Amino acid sequence: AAPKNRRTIEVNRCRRRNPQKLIKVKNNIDVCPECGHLKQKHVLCAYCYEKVCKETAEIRRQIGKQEGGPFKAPTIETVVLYTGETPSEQDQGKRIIERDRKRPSWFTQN
Amino acid sequence: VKKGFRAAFRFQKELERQRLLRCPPP
Amino acid sequence: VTLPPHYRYGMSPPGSVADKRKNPPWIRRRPVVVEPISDEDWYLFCGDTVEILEGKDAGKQGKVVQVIRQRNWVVVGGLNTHYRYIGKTMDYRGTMIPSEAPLLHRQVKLVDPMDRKPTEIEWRFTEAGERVRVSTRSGRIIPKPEFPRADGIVPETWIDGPKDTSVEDALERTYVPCLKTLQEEVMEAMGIKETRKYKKVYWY
Amino acid sequence: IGIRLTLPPPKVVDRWNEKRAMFGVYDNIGILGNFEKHPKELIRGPIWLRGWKGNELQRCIRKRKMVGSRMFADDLHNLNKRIRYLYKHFNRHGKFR
Amino acid sequence: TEKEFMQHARKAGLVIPPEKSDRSIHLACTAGIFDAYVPPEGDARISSLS
Amino acid sequence: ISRKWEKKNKIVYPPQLPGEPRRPAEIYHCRRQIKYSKDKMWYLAKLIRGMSIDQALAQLEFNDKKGAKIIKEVLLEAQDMAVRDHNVEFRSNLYIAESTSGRGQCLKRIRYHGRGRFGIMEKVYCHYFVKLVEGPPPPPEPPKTAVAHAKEYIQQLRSRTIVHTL
RNA sequence: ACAUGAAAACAUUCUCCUCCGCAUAAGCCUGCGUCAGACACUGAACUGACAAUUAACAGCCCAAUAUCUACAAUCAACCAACAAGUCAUUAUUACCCUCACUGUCAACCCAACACAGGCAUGCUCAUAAGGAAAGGUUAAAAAAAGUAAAAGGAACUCGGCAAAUCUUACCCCGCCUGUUUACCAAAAACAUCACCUCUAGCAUCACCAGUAUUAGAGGCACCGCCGCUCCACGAGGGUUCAGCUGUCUCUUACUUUUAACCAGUGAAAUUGACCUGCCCGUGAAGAGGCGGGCAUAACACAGCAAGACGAGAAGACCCUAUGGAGCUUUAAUUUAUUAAUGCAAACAAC
RNA sequence: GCUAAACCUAGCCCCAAACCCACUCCACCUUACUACCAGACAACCUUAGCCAAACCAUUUACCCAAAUAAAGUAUAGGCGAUAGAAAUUGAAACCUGGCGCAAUAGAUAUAGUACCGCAAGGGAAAGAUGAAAAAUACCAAGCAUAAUAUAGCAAGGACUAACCCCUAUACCUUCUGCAUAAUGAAUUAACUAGAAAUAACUUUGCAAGGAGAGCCAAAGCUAAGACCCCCGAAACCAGACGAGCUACCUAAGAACAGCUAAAAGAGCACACCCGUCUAUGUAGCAAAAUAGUGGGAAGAUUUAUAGGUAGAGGCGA
Ligand SMILES: [Mg+2]
Ligand SMILES: [Mg+2]
Ligand SMILES: [Mg+2]
Ligand SMILES: [Mg+2]
Ligand SMILES: [Mg+2]
Ligand SMILES: [Mg+2]
Ligand SMILES: [Mg+2]
Ligand SMILES: [Mg+2]
Ligand SMILES: [Mg+2]
Ligand SMILES: [Mg+2]
Ligand SMILES: [Mg+2]
Ligand SMILES: [Mg+2]
Ligand SMILES: [Mg+2]
Ligand SMILES: [Mg+2]
Ligand SMILES: [Mg+2]
Ligand SMILES: [Zn+2]
Repeated sequence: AAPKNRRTIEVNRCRRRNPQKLIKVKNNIDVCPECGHLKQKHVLCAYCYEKVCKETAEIRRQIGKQEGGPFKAPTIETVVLYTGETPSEQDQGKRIIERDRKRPSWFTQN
Repeated sequence: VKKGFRAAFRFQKELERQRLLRCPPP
Repeated sequence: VTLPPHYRYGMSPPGSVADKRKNPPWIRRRPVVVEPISDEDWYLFCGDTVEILEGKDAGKQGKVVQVIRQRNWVVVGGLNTHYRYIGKTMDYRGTMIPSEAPLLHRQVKLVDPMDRKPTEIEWRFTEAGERVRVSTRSGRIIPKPEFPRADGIVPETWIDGPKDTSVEDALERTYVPCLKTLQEEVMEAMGIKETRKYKKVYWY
Repeated sequence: IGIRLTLPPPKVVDRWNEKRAMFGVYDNIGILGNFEKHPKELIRGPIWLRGWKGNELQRCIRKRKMVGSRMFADDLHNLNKRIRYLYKHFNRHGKFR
Repeated sequence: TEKEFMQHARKAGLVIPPEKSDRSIHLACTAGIFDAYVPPEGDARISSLS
Repeated sequence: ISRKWEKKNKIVYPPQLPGEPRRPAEIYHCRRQIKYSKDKMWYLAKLIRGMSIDQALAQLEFNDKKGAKIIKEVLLEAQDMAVRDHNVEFRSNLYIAESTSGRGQCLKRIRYHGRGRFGIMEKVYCHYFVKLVEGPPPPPEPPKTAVAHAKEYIQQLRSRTIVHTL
């Protein structure tokens, strides 16, 4: 089926500028208590999630380098250690990962 | 470009009238 | 030498980076009408002091540094100069230095070296037939000013290099005219002997 | 759109140049010269358009009959086609008979 | 259809005019003072002692 | 082409005598030749229209549309030169006055169809304009109350005359 | 309307597919090598610059004059053939210098495109090689594909079309076999062995390097009987037995794709202007626009196809044009053309 | 305020005058632009048709070499549409031109390039600053600024007041008659269509004469003014270009697993060739395809390369 007559700009304005066609204002936006960047109430903060992933990626890079080959998953627990750190009394018989960095403040040690 | 002068002259007066109406002098 | 038929000459030399950007191969602008001046009639040369007639600072004399015969343009160093910013970047404001503007051969007039006043000049021959330019009023000889040659060579301070032929060897003559070609003279010089003869072929 | 936004450059006409100041001179040479010359002989222009007038069809035959042998091959072909079309239009078409 | 823009622009500043040219930019003034003059300390008090 | 928006930042007003109040600062900024539809960008421009600069940035940051990040950078650089070059004291004391989109220069390409047919597709480009005015955003117009309807109806009844007579 | 399998240290690993892959020829001509300047920063199948494919493979050959060359191939041995075949020399003279030139890349060719099409040969017969159907979400209608189903089993329907199952018999037509309307007809149409009719007594480009058992032009369509039957066969047209099944009684459930929402890119037909309601009447005879009544804040999304005599090719169908074209002929006007005779010319022919 | 809008040159047309170009080197008729072998190979021959006579068979103007005049006369002609002489008469001359065009114009031309077509062939679009770039304001349409409030060819009469009241059946064209549900138009800009002086009329000059040889005249003769459109077929003929698709043929090549059988234009069944039926698709992946189901598949089979048959024709189970 083809249009019978050309739709006027007045009709198009009534349709395109309809209230439901407009973008609704979001009221679930708040500042992150830690870094001060905007975040949603139910969504993790972009700044803090991304900085955790980069540290996780660095540790995982150290994981593979110490691993040195696929299909060699260890059968023991793993604990990451930073500069100026020693194995704990409960940290025995578990794989040790050495990070050439200072332990982050948010990375609380158990 | 169309050769002629009267039409361009008439148009110039019309634009100046619009310019006068756009911001009338004190 | 790749120039469009209606190429416009500018301050930048043709083929330069600025000229290529200003005048792309696809550009087609209106040609600029220039009064034709014969080679013999032109009397403006580099290094000549010229008194400018019409300008923002009239009555001043200066030496022409560049001449453009295609547009009858004379550029005088330090005269008729506007201002522009050099080295403009997103972080630096730029360096302000003057820059000259073209002047027509009719906007300027040659000056008498002995009398600081513009004069009209005509071309006249000397006693030996060498061509010079003689002014209309208080006629005298105003020769072509000595100017640095384009290649930048200075014979007065030239030193021969390891691959430069000496003057005596270059100028001495060894050619003895005769009825022999280059090939046979060289062949007998090296002692090459060719007993076999060249048999006749058909040419068409 | 369709009109210039600036005034055209003014035009200067010399009403007293050589051609204008002496237009029409010698047009009465026959009357005042004992009829030794005709004003038609003063006509300067095409060979087939000297002291003669006619419609478009008549101008085509006159050009073909007098300078047709000297025309270019393409021009002669176009002239022949023009005569054929003009002959058909004038002798077979029109409101009046 | 094949028509496109004229996006052939190359970034160009004003640094060096083409070399091997007789014409060169004429400078009217120097960049900075030839010799730096260090003002003596206490010249404000010397102003009072005219 | 026309580039009047850029020149709107070069107009200078004469110095103001102490008698007259403070003239609020205004900044005209625009980004040209954005690979986006002007109709699609219109919705984002209307959304942030009339709101504060920082509230607009928060709304644009979490919007999924591609044009949202383009306007977000445009608003950010508009706020920068406002404080730096336009004598704006507080960078958060700004509100959006007008935001709109205009059609840019577009190319024409061929879209192939079946049976040897074709259709002329268009690579749409658009500009985005924004003006920032120093000061808190003006309050929105309150809804017209019932008493306002009452007086208006009375005024119409009181403004009627005897027509087609003396 | 179009897309990118998954996780991740972006090292790698995992899931799935191959009816593809490699090479050669043909074709094309630097067209995902390096550096720099839907998606895209390293962005890149875009632009600028630089780099490259090295001959043994292949292409590019042959002194002259005479003179030789009956016996296949098919493991070639048996056997059995017809359609009778795809490969050989010698005599004499002449003759002794040698490794030149070109092809060599790629994700590539013809299809207007990075097109589900077309495309020769040798290997691999499932890969040792080559690839990814899902951008994300929801699981409405409607549409497409697939699977399952109580009881019955063609009652559906022009028709057992489809699907399931893996059946039998009969009639009509055409011997079989093959061929055609490339793009609406694959047949009963055409060719076809066999049979019948007509014409021809013969050299040096067809017939034919042949000669009445031959050749050419045709009709019919084998065989057999004295116009008619008979085997076999047919994606040909009808009928039937049994079985089979969602064809149906009477539909239901599930899966995938389209679908709807979110983000990116983004067409086409169509469009006099529209502020585009219902009933009855009227009217160029079928009214949203005229008359009389009724209804009536504005506004988007998803469906529906009654109307807008809806849209798409001056459609098809009948009439006109002192408009065309194809075919036929005892339509009209001709023999210029060819052949055969007569006369003249020329000395039996030309 | 955005897509935009404006510009003056590039150059071209018609005349006058005057008779034009074609070997740096090297390569270039073979597959052109390819250094270097025994040949014989040759050009010349009435144009037709559309069209007009309202069909048509007959006929139908096409520079032929001095303008004018004789003259549209003598003649020719289905004596009709139309064609059309000669004798005789005899012409002037001083470019340095334009009441020609100005980027949808003027040559197609920025170029016979890009691009399409096997080939012959067809064939474009466009540029805009300034003395210096070694100085880098207002205007079509469409939108935005600024969506919408009962009711209706959207307007008019009005009114304090946008609407509310009353009145009013869009334009052109074709027909007796169209709001018509008969055609055409989405909108804007530019371009786009009435050509001729026989007679007659009007106005000057002269006048039984007019006219700058010829012609007319029983008030006429000379001069001037003023009337006759655009696009569109199916067709006909002449000369070239096409058999890389397809029809057929020639040369010399290649392919056909396995099983049953038998030395089969045999059977089942891959590769491969074909395309019976259904569904999907219908501007699609595709100007004929995909999925499934089918026929053939050692033969009148399929297929790669090179060559031949060309339109008054070829080829054709
Ligand atoms: Mg195609
Ligand atoms: Mg969709
Ligand atoms: Mg999806
Ligand atoms: Mg059942
Ligand atoms: Mg039944
Ligand atoms: Mg079936
Ligand atoms: Mg068959
Ligand atoms: Mg067919
Ligand atoms: Mg038959
Ligand atoms: Mg979308
Ligand atoms: Mg007829
Ligand atoms: Mg006819
Ligand atoms: Mg087999
Ligand atoms: Mg068989
Ligand atoms: Mg059928
Ligand atoms: Zn945070």
